[PDB]
Amino acid sequence: QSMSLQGKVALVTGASRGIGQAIALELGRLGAVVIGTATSASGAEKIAETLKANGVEGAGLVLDVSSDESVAATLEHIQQHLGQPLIVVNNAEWFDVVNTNLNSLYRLSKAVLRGMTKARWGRIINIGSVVGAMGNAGQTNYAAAKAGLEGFTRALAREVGSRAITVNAVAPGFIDTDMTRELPEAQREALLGQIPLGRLGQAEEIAKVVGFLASDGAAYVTGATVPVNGGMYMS
Amino acid sequence: LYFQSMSLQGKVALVTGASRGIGQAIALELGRLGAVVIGTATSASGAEKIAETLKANGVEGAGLVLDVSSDESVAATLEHIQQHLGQPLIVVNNKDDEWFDVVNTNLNSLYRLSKAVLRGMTKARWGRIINIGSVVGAMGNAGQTNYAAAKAGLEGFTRALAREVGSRAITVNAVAPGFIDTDMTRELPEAQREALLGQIPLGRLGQAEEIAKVVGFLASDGAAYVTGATVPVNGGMYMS
Amino acid sequence: MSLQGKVALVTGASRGIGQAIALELGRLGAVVIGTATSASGAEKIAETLKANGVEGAGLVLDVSSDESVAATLEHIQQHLGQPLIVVNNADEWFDVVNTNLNSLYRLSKAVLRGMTKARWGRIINIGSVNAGQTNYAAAKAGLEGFTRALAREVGSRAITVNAVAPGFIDTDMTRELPEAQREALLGQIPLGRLGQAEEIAKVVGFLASDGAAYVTGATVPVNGGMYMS
Amino acid sequence: QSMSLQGKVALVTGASRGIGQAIALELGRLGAVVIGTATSASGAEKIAETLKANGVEGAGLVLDVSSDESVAATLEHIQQHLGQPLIVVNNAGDEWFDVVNTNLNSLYRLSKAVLRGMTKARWGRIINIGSVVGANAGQTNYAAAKAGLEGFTRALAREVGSRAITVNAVAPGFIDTDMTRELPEAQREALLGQIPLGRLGQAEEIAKVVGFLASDGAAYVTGATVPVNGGMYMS
Ligand SMILES: c1ccc(-n2nnc(-c3ccccc3OCc3ccco3)n2)cc1
Ligand SMILES: c1ccc(-n2nnc(-c3ccccc3OCc3ccco3)n2)cc1
Repeated sequence: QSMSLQGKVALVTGASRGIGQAIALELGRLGAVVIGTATSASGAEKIAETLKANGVEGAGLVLDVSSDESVAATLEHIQQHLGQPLIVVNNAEWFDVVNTNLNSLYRLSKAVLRGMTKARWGRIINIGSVVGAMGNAGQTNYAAAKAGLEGFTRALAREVGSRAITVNAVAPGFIDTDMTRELPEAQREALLGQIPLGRLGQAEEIAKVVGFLASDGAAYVTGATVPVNGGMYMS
Repeated sequence: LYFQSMSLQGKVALVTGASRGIGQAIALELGRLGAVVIGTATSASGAEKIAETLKANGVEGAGLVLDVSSDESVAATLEHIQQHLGQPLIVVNNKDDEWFDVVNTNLNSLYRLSKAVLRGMTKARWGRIINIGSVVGAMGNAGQTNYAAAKAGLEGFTRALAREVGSRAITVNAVAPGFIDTDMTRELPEAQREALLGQIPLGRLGQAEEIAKVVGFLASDGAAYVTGATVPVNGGMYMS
Repeated sequence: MSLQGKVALVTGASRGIGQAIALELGRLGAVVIGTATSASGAEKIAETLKANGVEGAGLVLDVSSDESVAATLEHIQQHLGQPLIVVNNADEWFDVVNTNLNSLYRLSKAVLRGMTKARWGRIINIGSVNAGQTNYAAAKAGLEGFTRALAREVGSRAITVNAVAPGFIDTDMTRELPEAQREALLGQIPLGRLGQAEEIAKVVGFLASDGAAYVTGATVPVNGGMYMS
Repeated sequence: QSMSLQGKVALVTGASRGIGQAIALELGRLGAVVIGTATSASGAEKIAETLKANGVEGAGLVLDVSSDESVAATLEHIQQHLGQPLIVVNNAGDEWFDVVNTNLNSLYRLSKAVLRGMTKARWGRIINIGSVVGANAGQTNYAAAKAGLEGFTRALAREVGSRAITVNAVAPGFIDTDMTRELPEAQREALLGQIPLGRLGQAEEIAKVVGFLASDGAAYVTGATVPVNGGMYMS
């Protein structure tokens, strides 16, 4: 009725598995034409099979977000064949890590903005990292990137707002993915002891939110980091 | 028999302060997602108006009189609601020195009501509590103080209540409106508007519906791993 | 001796953190009025002041009760003078937090008449130290917000309002918790130790100082790196 | 009583003017041996004159924080002559991304460098100074760097804490500096109408806080960003 993204071309990066794939399908299912990407050809192929499998119009694709060449090429390629994407979704020593992420977020976001600017409409949606038990160190990085995301996101939202382009972030919590499904029994129950709802979040649950923010309904929402974590907040 | 799947069909929502603007927009948006909807006001004139508006938009439900500050109103209102319609599981709560009294009163009320409706959500092992912030309400620096002060209370309160309740699959979330198209704003000087819109990255006021849509979202089953959160709806203008 | 000729009021100063604040203020030349909820307490405070050469007075005060507050201040004023450094350090989560802030309000309101005349003041609010996680965060949220609001409402009159947020502090309650739950918890504090009460005091003392006069509405976290929300 | 910084060697970057200089003197005044730096020889010479002038033992110095060579050289130079600095103070503050990215890398570079020394001594202070507010785009950057500082500062505090080294940030507000002191009379009163205390902050007022954090008293304070702004808070 009104959660229709019909006739809108979405771009989901890192969409071969878990959260990213869940975002891809959810966007399609809301009528989006959907371009999922991965770092490899094998990956990009897989994505397409999965789209066709669920009736979603679109295309798998190979993209290295760290490399300008890839980005410039990928977009150019996308534009000609499918159209210009207006819903763009970024999915993916603490210093190096965080520094690299935000530069990428930047690189890509910058690239896609020319297109959103012409159309005077856009959605950028940035996905946080999942919580993962690498100990004391795990707590440091999680918080560090989550801090970067929040800040970054809000800044970029301020810089584009005049052109009716929202920018928002989603901060997953302890999510049921391939990564989590094989962590030690201890670090699981310890961590569930910290989540008020007492379960992991399913990828779909992230997707749904992503889908929301994409919608026209959530058009006065910009610069915001929606926490999806069943109540476990870390700061 | 009716027997639905993807939206709020067969769920009884309660929206407080639903006669005007933001609250009414929430009421309709819930109805439109199939909710059976109980809007309330502080007066009979108000409660009657709400019902007219529901019928007008085909929404099943009832206008109702409720004083959130007074325990017995609350106890009575819920009791009434339960028997006739059912138990609500989606419940939606809608110059400086003032700031303490204002904020104190709100949270006590938020508490009172929330407590009341929880007995029901607990039996059903499912719920949604959704708390609406105040709108940016004056200019001045005093406006800045109160706005921030309630927005701070809401954020904190919301998150706390989410923590004491989460076991029972009941989300608690808040929505923080920005500068929203209202009576207050509709009659301001031609300067203080554009100055203020120079403050909002998106360059416009938020329509009530825009708040509603988010409310509606959080209500949905999709947004079931979202709890204790305060979603800012403000077109980019952030204040503390 | 940098708060010389300034009359400080420290609530809940018989033990641990509050007492540490009391002494630290005295030591910076403050005339110091410590309070407790009982006569036995108030007596003790005075002994301790004398013991450390600090001019001032122990006193009985129920912060929840307007009568006490109005009376206590009146009493203080006549005998010692008007306090301009005032330091608040005296299911369940809502009641708890609600009560605290109302008290913070009550008292703060009371002492402001005095600071306003003098066009100078310090209000310093001290934070508390599964369910434990909920309340800790809940009051800490209230304190931060409350503090900042009140700072906005008084600023014109050169009165700072600030908060201090203790972490895991070495006090009576903590010093005897199980050997396991200590090391587990120290594994969460980056600095690897508990905070001594004095460490809070030193900050309190700082904020009191004229140096920290452009610092208002702020909540200084004293927690050795362990941050929680 | 007695609580100063005697026998401790402090390093203040960008200490020729305003806030940085105020920090330099305040540290000296608390007995610190003090090494102020600037980007030029003219600057570095001036700093020394000012130290002598106020009886403070130490040295002016030339340092480009963006360039590894400078940093490695400067520290080496400092160490053999004066000693190893254990109080280190970083003073500094479309294009919001580049700006903030550059700052934090620098904060990183230097902080890393000086940590070898603090680690040997099992004691340290790192103190990071935020940028001053200037009165739209100003709002974006101010918030953006203030966000980076807060986050960065915390993270680094988490990574060094075991070694009894605090890391803290100070967030100046609208401060009376040469930069601010020549803005229009209108935009002054308008802005003071936004600061609860109704005045600008003097550099010294920052310094005093810096001095505090340096002290042994503020040793259980780490990862924190102390706001010095007379009540005007922005995000
Ligand atoms: C002024 C400024 C902030 C606040 N609060 N910020 N957070 C809270 C709060 C957080 C969790 C649970 C309850 C809370 O409010 C208790 C309260 C205190 C005064 C009135 O209501 N209160 C209250 C008054
Ligand atoms: C570690 C911890 C926090 C952060 N940041 N927190 N916020 C930001 C940030 C916010 C808005 C714009 C840019 C930001 O950082 C860019 C960056 C981070 C690292 C390298 O370059 N970064 C960076 C590294």
